[PDB]
Amino acid sequence: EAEAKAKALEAQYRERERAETEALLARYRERAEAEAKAVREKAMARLDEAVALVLKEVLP
Amino acid sequence: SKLEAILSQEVEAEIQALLQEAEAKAEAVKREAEEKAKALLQARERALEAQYRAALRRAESA
Repeated sequence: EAEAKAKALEAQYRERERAETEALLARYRERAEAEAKAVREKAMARLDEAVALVLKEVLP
Repeated sequence: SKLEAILSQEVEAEIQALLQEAEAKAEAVKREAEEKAKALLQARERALEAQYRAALRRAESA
């Protein structure tokens, strides 16, 4: 019974570990793509303020 | 005879003392086996939950 409960709790918490680990990591992937898209889409409309500034400060 | 019955008493007394000593021994044996198995089971929740928590630590950091 000691070996059986050891093996059963092992398989139980490794199922738990596997499922919750992949459910966490895919959600972090989703939120990471959302954050990258959000900062790029905020920067695109924000652009062309920059290029005139850098071309003004490089040129005399 | 008297010592007929007394030697029968001696055999019964030695058997009864033998089985009382054996009762005390068997009770201590089931006590020590149960204590060892429950020390095992108390250590295994540490040895498994600590692994699970450290896994979630490094997964969250990653």
